[PDB]
Amino acid sequence: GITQAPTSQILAAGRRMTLRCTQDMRHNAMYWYRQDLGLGLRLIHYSNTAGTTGKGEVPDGYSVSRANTDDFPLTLASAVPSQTSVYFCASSWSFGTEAFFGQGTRLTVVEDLNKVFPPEVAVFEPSEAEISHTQKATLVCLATGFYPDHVELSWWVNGKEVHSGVCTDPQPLKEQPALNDSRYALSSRLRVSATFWQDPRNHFRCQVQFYGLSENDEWTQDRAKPVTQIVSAEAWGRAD
Amino acid sequence: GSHSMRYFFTSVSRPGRGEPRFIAVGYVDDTQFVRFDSDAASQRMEPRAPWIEQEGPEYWDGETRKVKAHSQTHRVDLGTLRGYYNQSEAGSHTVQRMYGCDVGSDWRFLRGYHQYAYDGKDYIALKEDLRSWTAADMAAQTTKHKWEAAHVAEQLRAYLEGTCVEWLRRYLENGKETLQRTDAPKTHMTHHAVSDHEATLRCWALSFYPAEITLTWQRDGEDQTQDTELVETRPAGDGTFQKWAAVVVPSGQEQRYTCHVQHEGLPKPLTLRWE
Amino acid sequence: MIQRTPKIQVYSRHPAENGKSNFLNCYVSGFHPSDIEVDLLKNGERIEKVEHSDLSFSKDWSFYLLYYTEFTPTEKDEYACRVNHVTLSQPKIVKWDRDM
Amino acid sequence: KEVEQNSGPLSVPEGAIASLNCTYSYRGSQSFFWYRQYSGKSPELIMFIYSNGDKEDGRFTAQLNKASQYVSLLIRDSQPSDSATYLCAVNFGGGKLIFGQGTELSVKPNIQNPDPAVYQLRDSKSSDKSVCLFTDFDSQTNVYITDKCVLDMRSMDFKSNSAVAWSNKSDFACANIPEDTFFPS
Amino acid sequence: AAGIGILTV
Repeated sequence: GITQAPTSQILAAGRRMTLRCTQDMRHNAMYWYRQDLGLGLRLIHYSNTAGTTGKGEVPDGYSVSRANTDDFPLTLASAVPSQTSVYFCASSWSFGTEAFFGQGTRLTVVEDLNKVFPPEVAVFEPSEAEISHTQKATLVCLATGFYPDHVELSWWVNGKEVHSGVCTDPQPLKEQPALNDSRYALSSRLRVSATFWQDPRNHFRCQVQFYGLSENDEWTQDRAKPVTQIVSAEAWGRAD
Repeated sequence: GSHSMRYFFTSVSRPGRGEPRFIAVGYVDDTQFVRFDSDAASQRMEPRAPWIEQEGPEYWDGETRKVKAHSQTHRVDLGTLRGYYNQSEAGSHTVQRMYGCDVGSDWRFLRGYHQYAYDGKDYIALKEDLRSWTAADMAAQTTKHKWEAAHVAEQLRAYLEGTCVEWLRRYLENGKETLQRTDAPKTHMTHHAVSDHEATLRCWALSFYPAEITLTWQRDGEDQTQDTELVETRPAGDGTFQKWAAVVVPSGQEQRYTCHVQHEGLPKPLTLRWE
Repeated sequence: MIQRTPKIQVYSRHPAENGKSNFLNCYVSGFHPSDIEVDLLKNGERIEKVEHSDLSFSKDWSFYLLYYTEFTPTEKDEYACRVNHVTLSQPKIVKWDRDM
Repeated sequence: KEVEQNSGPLSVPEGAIASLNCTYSYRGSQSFFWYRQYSGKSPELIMFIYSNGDKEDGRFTAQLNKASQYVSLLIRDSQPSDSATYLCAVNFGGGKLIFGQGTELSVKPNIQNPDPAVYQLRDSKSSDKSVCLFTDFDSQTNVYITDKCVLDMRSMDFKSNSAVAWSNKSDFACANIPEDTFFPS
Repeated sequence: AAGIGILTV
């Protein structure tokens, strides 16, 4: 298949960054896209064969190289905050055929590393009215005050991840949408039966994976370096 | 009233890993209308007929992108074929590619073709069904297995049965004044004494379009192929073509020979005499 | 490796008439590979401004090319076409016959 | 954008027909693709089409019209897994594969007997920090307020819609919408 | 020219 690395990166403005992309399907054409809200996928650069490249719709700020058939890296020469996006690598047998996409890279360029903050997580316990009205219990997990929005949320019951009875907000919302550099918030619901929640042996946990600064990034602040971490909150079952 | 559109591609590598010379030409019937030459300064697809100059800039950009992808594909093929046949870097080798579509007098699809050659020899070709391949040798059999897995045949079938036919009709309409025409051949005959007992009659056909034509000599009204010489149909340089046929006749019997000319632009078959 | 020697035809676009301008054609075809040299000669000297058509080929993969230039046939001038190809030990000179 | 799709977000109930269209500017385009993208995932191909006409693959039907430079996708019997962002891709010659802006499609559950209600959930039994949960409302129904996501209790064959709301001011009344929404005290 | 079906040998 086709693999892409890294999948998450926080960059200071002015730094240089190269995203890797490798493909072992003997595909000749390879592509680089960026995805932004309201614009879909925007072609950055492409390569019809090994040894050739071509400019796409958004070539400025980026450069590529195709020394061989497998590799097609994308390099940000001087990181600009407008290059904050989700980047997708892709390849096809030849030009004009269907493209197979990689995992994608979430990349955020900030003018100041001090604006990066991990989330604060809390689990809100089901209402007694809901339990008596529907015989079901909904737990709500809330992550707030994090920036950027490179987060992943998952539920854990008794040490095992659950998927049934779960739905998470598709996109995190800005806490200050009328302001700039706003921190994000994210919520999720876990609905179990009333009897399952009212068993005090059941332990519920919501953990938010936050992808933060790299270990090479310089941190000259007093607070803890907002590195990649998993912040969690819990809730125990109870009858009354 | 049938027509055709064809695209020819040639890539010739140079000695010592020399980057290839790339030349592409496009034909509607016997009329060239586009060209690309890697040695030209524009590095773009260029017009060669007036009716194609009425296309927009995005047409030329898109054709340029596709034809450059052809050259880059052939550039890789030249290296790959060097390994398939265990050849050295010292020599010069050629990749040729030709594809196109034929439409009948009703402008409906008649047939498609796509052929590939290495060093002047057949390599791989798409059969008339536009669904199976013909691999000339074992190197092409490896290519057939790759192209069959990549479903190249159905992609070419969509182009040959669709895009090729649709844009051939558009060309026949935009340039109907020059493409949907036939130039009847203007004919004359020359005489040359060879020796004391025989002479040469040469039958001429000039300024005709399209290039398809048949010249036949007759003695006393009967077709004759002995003591005759045909020359290859040649271009005049103005869009029309030329051809002549000669015959050695006994001296004094020039009046017993007639030249029969057959061309689709003639309202009736033409018969010539030495006069 | 298929190598074919070129067929060479020298002729004018129109019937040659002394004093009237015309085009001197040299049509090479049926050859392989495509690398070929074609000079048009006037009294044994290279004619300066000589153009050529774009490289194409026939169904048997043999290439063909049309070399041409402006010229005015006269009574005293002789014209020819000099073609060089990898299949030729020496460049082949084909004199322009006004009757062919 | 040289490739445009019908603007979303689009909303369709389970079992109904969904339709997405797409236009492009390069008349010489020869290949056209319909991609599906889940939230936070990679684009996945649904169908490709090269020639004019209709192309059917199971519940999906693609239509191409080169003369009008128009590509569409028809989804019959919309399933919950059909909820995604749909991306139209058109090749402009060479490796210039151009995508559209995307169209968000949401396949909503069919709530047979909705029981809309707004519950207040506290961080713990002794905490004053709380959020608001608007849940169990019909799919036609649509300080911080989140979007609604569809929850699926597979073990009980039960689906329900829900939205979450909160604020910063203390004693924030969740009562601050279907007319029969239940507001307990 | 063709925009599909042109693959390396």
